[PDB]
Amino acid sequence: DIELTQSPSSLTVTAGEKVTMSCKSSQSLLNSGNQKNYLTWYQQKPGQPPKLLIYWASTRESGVPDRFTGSGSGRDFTLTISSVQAEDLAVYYCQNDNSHPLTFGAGTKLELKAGSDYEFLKSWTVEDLQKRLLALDPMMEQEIEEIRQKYQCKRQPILDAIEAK
Amino acid sequence: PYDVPDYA
Amino acid sequence: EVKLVESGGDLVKPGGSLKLSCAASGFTFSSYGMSWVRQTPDKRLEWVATISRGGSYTYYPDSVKGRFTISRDNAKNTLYLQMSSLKSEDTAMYYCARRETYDEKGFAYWGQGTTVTVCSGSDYEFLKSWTVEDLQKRLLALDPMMEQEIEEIRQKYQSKRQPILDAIEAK
Repeated sequence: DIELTQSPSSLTVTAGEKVTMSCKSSQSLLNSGNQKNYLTWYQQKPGQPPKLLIYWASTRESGVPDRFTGSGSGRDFTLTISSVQAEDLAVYYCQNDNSHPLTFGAGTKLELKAGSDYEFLKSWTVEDLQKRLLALDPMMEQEIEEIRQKYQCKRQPILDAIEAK
Repeated sequence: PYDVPDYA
Repeated sequence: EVKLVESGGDLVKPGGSLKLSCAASGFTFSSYGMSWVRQTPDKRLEWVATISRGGSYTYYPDSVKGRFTISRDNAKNTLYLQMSSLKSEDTAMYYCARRETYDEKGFAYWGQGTTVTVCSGSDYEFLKSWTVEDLQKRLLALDPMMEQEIEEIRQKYQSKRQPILDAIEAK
């Protein structure tokens, strides 16, 4: 079974900083037939599915700016953001897409430095800013519903015992 | 009519 | 436009079963294999099942072999996941995704996700000898706890809105 190790687990970044992410595979991801690396990088914003970012280790997907570079081969892979932007704040996952079972790294999380939001957002228009303000509500709502569901589980045994009387 | 296995 | 819509999530007790659905549109469904991929609460991504475009090949990791069955109705544009012998560990957001039978590039198309919760701490045999009064106290106590956790989520997002609001106010 192929193990993917992503390092570091988390990264606190200021705007414009260069960002380097590591994905190490226990076995080679070099495909027998075409000799490409079947290594795929995803970017995940909260409340959203992972979104495909780079495939075959180094081919950018549609819409992905050249800020991003995937590199490396066989077992040691790197995702590089030359100049991090607010829209880049996310969790980055690498995936073995070469042999079953398909497996994923644990993810490298990018987070803005506390107090730094103004510099990240200084070029954002009010339209852009409202959109980012409205996107927060589904994430909050999804997190609250995990609570409701957690406490429904905690209630059932007590309810089951009470009804057993 | 002619299935294809997965590539992994 | 490629779209995928999961459904069927629910909260269930261990050992129960459940069947998930995925509606597909915007592409020729019978030309693509499909996969199910889940995200557990620690936010790890775990591949769970794959099926070939025609349905005759199925693949599973060892963790769900014998319990999960993936299937498809190609005339209905629907992908399925039957989940049996559910463990607490199976709690996750389950995602439907297209297998890139031609690009062989990974997962480009995902659904929105449907939440499966398999309950932990469900056995109550030790609670039966409690008095009904004490069970009520224990039952009622979960309310201030649950309200307090919800209130912290609100505090957290108040904190996240504030820099965006400050930048909006600056114009």
